Amino acid sequence: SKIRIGIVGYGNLGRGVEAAIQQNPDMELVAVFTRRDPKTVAVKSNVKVLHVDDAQSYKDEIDVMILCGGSATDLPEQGPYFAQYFNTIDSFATHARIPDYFDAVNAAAEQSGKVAIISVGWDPGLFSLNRLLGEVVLPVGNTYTFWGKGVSLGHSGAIRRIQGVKNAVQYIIPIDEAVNRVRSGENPELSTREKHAMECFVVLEEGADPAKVEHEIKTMPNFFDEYDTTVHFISEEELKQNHSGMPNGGFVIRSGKSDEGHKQIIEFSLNLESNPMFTSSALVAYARAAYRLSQNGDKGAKTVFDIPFGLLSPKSPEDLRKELL
Amino acid sequence: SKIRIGIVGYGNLGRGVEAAIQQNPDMELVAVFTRRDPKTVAVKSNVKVLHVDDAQSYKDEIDVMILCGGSATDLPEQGPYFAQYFNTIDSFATHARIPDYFDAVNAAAEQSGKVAIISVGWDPGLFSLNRLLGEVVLPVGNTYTFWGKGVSLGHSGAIRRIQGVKNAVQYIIPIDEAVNRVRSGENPELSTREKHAMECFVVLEEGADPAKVEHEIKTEYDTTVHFISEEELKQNHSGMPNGGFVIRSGKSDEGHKQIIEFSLNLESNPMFTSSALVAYARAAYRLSQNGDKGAKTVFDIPFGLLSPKSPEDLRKELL
Ligand SMILES: NC(=O)c1ccc[n+]([C@@H]2O[C@H](COP(=O)([O-])OP(=O)(O)OC[C@H]3O[C@@H](n4cnc5c(N)ncnc54)[C@H](OP(=O)(O)O)[C@@H]3O)[C@@H](O)[C@H]2O)c1
Ligand SMILES: NC(=O)c1ccc[n+]([C@@H]2O[C@H](COP(=O)([O-])OP(=O)(O)OC[C@H]3O[C@@H](n4cnc5c(N)ncnc54)[C@H](OP(=O)(O)O)[C@@H]3O)[C@@H](O)[C@H]2O)c1
Repeated sequence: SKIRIGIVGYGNLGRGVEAAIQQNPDMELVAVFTRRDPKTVAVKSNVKVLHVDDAQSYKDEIDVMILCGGSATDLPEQGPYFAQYFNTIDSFATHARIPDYFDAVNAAAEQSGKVAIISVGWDPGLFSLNRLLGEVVLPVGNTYTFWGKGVSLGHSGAIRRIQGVKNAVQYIIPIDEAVNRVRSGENPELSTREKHAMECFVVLEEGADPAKVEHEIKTMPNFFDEYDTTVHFISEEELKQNHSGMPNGGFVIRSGKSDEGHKQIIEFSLNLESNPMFTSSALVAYARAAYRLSQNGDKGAKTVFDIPFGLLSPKSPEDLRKELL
Repeated sequence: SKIRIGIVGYGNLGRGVEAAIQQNPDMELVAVFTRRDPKTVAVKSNVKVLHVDDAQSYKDEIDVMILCGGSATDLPEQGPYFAQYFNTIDSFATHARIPDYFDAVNAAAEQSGKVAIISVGWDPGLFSLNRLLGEVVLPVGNTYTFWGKGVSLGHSGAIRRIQGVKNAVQYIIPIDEAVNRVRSGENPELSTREKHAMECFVVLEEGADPAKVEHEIKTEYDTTVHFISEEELKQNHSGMPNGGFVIRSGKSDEGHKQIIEFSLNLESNPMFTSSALVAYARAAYRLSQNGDKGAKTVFDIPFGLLSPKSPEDLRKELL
């Protein structure tokens, strides 16, 4: 039969998973599980909308639960909770807390005999796999990760907090010259300041002083003061017209040398019109591998490092060798 | 204790494994096995050089045997042979022939209980993994593979068989415009002539006829033949540089364009491939420790088994 999927949480990732399901005909969406009153939440797919408290009664109805909650607060609770009852996938993205989150999920999943793949997505996720592949294939070398262009919600909210700002969108952008230095094999040391520029689109409150606001943004400790920062004062119409998308991506580059001195460059990049749609497409693919692992009697927390790529595909191992190898 | 590696075949890849072992201090190179008289093959590492007939006797001395032979010429026999006695890695590159190769290796390795990872390298290998990932994450879209600019080792050796060719080096070269159309998200339709050019640098035998040699070379790609001196071929055409691109251009179910690109730029094609074989050798050793057997492809190898670092350390440092 089809692999049965549940969504927990109906935000951008949640919508992204519904859409990915449409691209993965071996998968069926069963229900969306929300913390909000379900009588009140509409979902584009028109499947059953249920409160998170009904989820346990769906244990025999759902093969993999895709957890589409936020990393700061939603996932720390929801990851361990849902891994008690289902195989799970999530996008947990706070790198520093990965080890603690893994341990928490793992406990749950080992107790339940379920597979929980944590931290799926471009970063962590696909960029991670490329960092790892780079260092093993080219052990003598340096890796550089660049992020964006994409919105930084934390920088956008810091701008919004400035008196005289009505609304704002801030973007992190890789610096092309630095990308190019890395591709050349020079192997400089590059900080985050050397790798990215910042660009801010800002709507003033009526009568606000643009010099003062731009001063407060460019001098803000931690957030902007040490980074090449451009500030554009624009209208709400412009922000709505041109800054409503959630584009994202960046680069992963390993520059290394053979033992004889040969420069070898590995470059992996992403250019995404939609961050959530891309992340969620990845989540569904991993869901297929968590289903497979579960059917083989596996259990416990996993990451992208533990998942053979063949299990991501609906194609037979034989057909993969024939078509893609 | 160290992972004990054996090399089978002292050619470009074999020198390349030697070099890659220097970079992987968890591994020790035990011996080079050759079909040539071992007294006549000098190896850079100065490890023991032995004839392939003595390999079976080293069954308990070697954890992974890295098979550095030619895909058409030596691997079809060597791969199944060695997989009777050792965990093996090889670089078998002939895509059309991988199913048969895989079944022949697979039947030896299943019977012996060894792990054999076949077809490890940039393509097949890393490019393959990117083609799979692109289709799995972006099911609606197109995948485009480009090779070069780099020396085509196979084509170069094919031109050297033509009468009146003293020597030659052929290049495969991706057409920049095609790569750029693909990157734009145009999803271009491209013929093979629109993706790659072929460029041959040929040194004629004293006496030969250019027009006859060119005809023989050219008679589906735009292929430019340059007749040059031995000196120019040495100065400017010495390297085995290679590389290429795997791009997946797709769309979300709502129409958003999503592009994934993987690329390589390699000063040494053999050195690179061999660095990959050694990483896989580590994974084969790990699968062997875990009770695994049979033939595997890159598709079957989780990336964490490639690293000498613990799973916990990987999660802390790289994820
Ligand atoms: N690994 C990666 O590369 C990667 C990439 C992108 C994102 N991510 C992660 O994905 C996480 C979620 O991203 P997202 O953009 O989906 O966040 P989001 O849109 O804010 O959704 C998060 C949660 O917010 C709740 N929510 C949605 N709409 C709401 C509303 N109108 N009122 C109140 N609550 C609402 C939902 O839970 P309920 O339905 O239960 O209310 C949803 O599960 C991020 O925190 C990020 O860490 C990871
Ligand atoms: N998967 C990929 O991405 C990828 C990339 C690159 C290459 N490859 C594969 O790698 C294969 C091996 O390539 P290579 O460049 O190492 O080939 P090579 O240099 O031609 O060596 C092949 C064999 O030739 C024998 N040999 C070496 N020097 C010799 C000499 N002077 N006289 C007689 N015999 C000699 C050696 O075995 P003995 O020591 O037993 O004589 C060696 O194993 C190619 O066929 C290609 O398909 C794969």
